[PDB]
Amino acid sequence: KQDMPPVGGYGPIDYKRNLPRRGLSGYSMFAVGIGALLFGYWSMMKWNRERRRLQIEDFEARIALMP
Amino acid sequence: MFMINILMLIIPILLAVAFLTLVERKVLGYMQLRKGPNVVGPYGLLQPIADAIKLFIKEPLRPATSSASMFILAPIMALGLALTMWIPLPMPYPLINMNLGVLFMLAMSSLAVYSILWSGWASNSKYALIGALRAVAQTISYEVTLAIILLSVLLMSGSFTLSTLITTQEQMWLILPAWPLAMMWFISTLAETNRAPFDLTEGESELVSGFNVEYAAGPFALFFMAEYANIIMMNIFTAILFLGTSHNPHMPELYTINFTIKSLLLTMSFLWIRASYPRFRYDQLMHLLWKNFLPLTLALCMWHVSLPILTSGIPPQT
Repeated sequence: KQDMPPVGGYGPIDYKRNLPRRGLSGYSMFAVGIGALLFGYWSMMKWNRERRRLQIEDFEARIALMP
Repeated sequence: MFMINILMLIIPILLAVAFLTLVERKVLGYMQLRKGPNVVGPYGLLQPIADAIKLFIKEPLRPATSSASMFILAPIMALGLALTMWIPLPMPYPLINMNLGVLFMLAMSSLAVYSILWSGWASNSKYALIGALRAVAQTISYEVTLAIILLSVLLMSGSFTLSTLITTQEQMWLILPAWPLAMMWFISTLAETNRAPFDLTEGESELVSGFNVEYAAGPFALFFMAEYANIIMMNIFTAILFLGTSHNPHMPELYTINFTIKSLLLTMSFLWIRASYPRFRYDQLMHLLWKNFLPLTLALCMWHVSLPILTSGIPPQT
């Protein structure tokens, strides 16, 4: 008279399905995104506009001498 | 002693391509929930000395039906253009200084696929015959995706050499500004060098084993050591062409230290994928390039052309 089922009580644990979480949806992206790309170029247009300022300085010595 | 600076390169790298094969299955081990080669090491770090020695003891058959003249000149390559391409590659000081050398990669990126077409044809019938033909066809259609999106940025830096490409990425990690492109610089080298998600060239699923099928232990170490001499180079390139380090005219050494702690992270990407995604069924494989990848790559080219001109930005070079 030793058999399995307990006196009362159990779960259950469900079978259901959910795993949908976001995550900056629905045009929130395309908003930050195009915002970074610009600050990329604004970081250019200055380094590259400074480096030319040195470029001329370098061709200067060449023309300075060479008589 | 210029000849001892070379031979100090070819030798110390054949250890990486060797000991990658170990970190192949440790990292890909713990994705699976298990440990990696363990019993032999003690840590395993001793595995690859035992594996290099089983092949060349193990008898190297040739098919009775083959043309032996091609069955040599082909693999006698898969180990050149893999070890030549390394030459002009700054870290920080490249062994060669090539004026326009960036273009020189595409020269040696283009000339390897003409060592696939030999071997698979050199031997014999339809598993390596039409099976080495149609991995030609995908390997050349992922250049036009490439040379353009390599040529884009080079409008944004001024020249073809690599000593300028450390200067321009100074305090700007060149991945901000073109991040749309950078993605496609990644899926290319992963599609071109025959790696995980577009895997077809080397067979597992679509066929038995692509292009390796005939070589017994004897030659097949070379390819299995050639195919991993491309993969750690394009990925030791991408990070000179995107994620830049900061040269230091004083402690050159701290340049490479922080440089291998990037290029060695980056690589561990083609392993971090291969656990994950399935394959493409060769139609979808090219059919997604013309239609999809390409139209942009042209369109962006019409963009990075004007953006300097339209900002008085034009980078300081010839």
